[PDB]
Amino acid sequence: GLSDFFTQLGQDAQLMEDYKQNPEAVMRAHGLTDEQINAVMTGDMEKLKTLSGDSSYQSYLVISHGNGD
Amino acid sequence: LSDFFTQLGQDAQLMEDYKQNPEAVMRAHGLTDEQINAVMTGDMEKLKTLSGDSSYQSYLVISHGNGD
Amino acid sequence: GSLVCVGTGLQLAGQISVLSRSYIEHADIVFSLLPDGFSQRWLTKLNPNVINLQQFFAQNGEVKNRRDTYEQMVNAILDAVRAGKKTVCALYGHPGVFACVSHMAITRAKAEGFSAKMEPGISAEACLWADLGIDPGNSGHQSFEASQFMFFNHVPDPTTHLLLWQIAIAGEHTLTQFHTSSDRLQILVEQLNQWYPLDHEVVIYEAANLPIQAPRIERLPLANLPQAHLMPISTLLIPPAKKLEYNYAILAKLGIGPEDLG
Amino acid sequence: GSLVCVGTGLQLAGQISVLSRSYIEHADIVFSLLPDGFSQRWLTKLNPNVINLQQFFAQNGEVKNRRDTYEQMVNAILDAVRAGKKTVCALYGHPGVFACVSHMAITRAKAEGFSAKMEPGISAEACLWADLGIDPGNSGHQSFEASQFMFFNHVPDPTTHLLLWQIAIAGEHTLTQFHTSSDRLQILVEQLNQWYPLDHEVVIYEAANLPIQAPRIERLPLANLPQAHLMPISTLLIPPAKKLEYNYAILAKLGIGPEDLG
Repeated sequence: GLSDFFTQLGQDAQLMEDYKQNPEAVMRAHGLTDEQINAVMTGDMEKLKTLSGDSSYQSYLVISHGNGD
Repeated sequence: LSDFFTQLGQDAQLMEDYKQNPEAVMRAHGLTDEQINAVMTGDMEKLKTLSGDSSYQSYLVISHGNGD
Repeated sequence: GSLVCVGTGLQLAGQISVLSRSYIEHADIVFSLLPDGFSQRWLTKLNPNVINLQQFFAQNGEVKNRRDTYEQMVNAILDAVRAGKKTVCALYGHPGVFACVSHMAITRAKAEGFSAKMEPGISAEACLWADLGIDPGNSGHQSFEASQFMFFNHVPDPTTHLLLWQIAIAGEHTLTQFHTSSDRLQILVEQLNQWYPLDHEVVIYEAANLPIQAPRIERLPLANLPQAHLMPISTLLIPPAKKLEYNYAILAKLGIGPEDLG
Repeated sequence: GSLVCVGTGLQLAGQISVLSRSYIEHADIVFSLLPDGFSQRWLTKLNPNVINLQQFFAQNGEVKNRRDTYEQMVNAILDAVRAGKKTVCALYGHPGVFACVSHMAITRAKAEGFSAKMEPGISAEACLWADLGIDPGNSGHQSFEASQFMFFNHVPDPTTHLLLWQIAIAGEHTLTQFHTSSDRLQILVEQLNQWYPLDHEVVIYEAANLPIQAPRIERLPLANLPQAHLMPISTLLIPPAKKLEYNYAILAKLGIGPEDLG
């Protein structure tokens, strides 16, 4: 439900412009809990990953170095 | 011509069919011998002729180096 | 009214982002600056309400300063936003990379109290790294507008991949011509000779616009640039003239040497 | 077998190219390196045949040189291609920008006689120009990997926007730790002080990965960098320390002066 909402919102410009008009109304309408909405409004990405059950998953995004040949 | 280029640009299946056999894919999508020749010789100007754009004008410089 | 500026990338239809295409689809009106008639037809099929910004460049040999062209483009976009339209500016490449019109329109729109934003897109430089198989991180990267490199004081690091954009108008000081002269390019070659030998291999790069088209990747000695065939879309890539050398001062402060590098 | 390397951009689902998504859809197998579990779920719904490259980074406090991680990623990708699979590598951002695995995999695949190519994507730098409203053309742009700037001799042009990528591992010479130390960043501050005053405002930038997320845009004096909270995805933007000044030398060769500029 979290992941389904974020995937639709990221791709759909109509939902994006609805969201930006009224974030809380759009999130409630897509079933997000009070705690999930709180996490979004405070910019707590770690708690959102907890609540989606995913962050536990290890994500290191460095794919290059500066040490040469 | 335009319909074929639009599909080919977006559709990875058609792109991989095209790269296996450009002439076969182009013939199957109705391209003339002259259009196919233009593609195989990299003549983008003649392709635009053949698509008829009544010389569509295209200058794409959207910045300058004079400051301010 | 609102403004979103998007990029269509360089390739027809497929190089636009999924979200950026959806913005075009759902717009009240679209202001376009696209590479060709195939791209124009593709856009018009996505959204038929299109104003073509190309009309604001000098027509039929008229003398017009490009600053005036850009101002007129920004004003046309803002007139639709001011009227109350959900407005999209659909530029080729990335709408904010070597492109003033979107940044100016977003600044002006915010100053007049309207919602305005820029969605990133795939630029000519993003196409170059892919087409040439070069990582800008490998020895680092520098980008300048070619004329700005001539008219103002810029010093390239010759260990990096150096890009001079808009090489076709290098040294065209009036902003009223569409191409420069071979004499202006010869002065650029003499200027670059402070860091790059005359026999240094450089690359004239043009990203392809059609899926059946190969990019232009023309290798030539720097000395031969003023005789080369250039188009408005051409970018000059100048690969490193020197290999990376050890920064002994900083390595010592770090208490390490070359042999300690992983 | 064949290899296509694509980028997914920084934002979940919407920042991938139309064509790049189609390649993922139609792949026999996908090798992924994505920012989070939301992105991983989106990919798996597109194509369920996914091998996660994340497994090749050091696990559970193991000492592993990142050069070995990257070799193991390149080898995994090539094993699918050698087996005959129509293989896609789906990396975040642009697959060839501050990313060695795709260039190495494409070089190796071509050398073994397989079809291999790279599709450009939207990188963190593309996101920065859009988020900060900065055109790299405005006064020019330079990019270096932060540790490469410390370990080798690079000279920045302080009229340009300067980007130091991977600032969180600046000076981490072993390629076995996930972050640097406060003392390493203080040495970088002293190094940069050759060109930038200690009170020079710099920006810690992080592109957002979720559509509900704001990018990180943190402004601070250069002197305060070693106390800043940094993450592996952090980039340091160093705006110009000087305005553009006229290149009287080249203007004289062109037979013009500043007053002649359009």
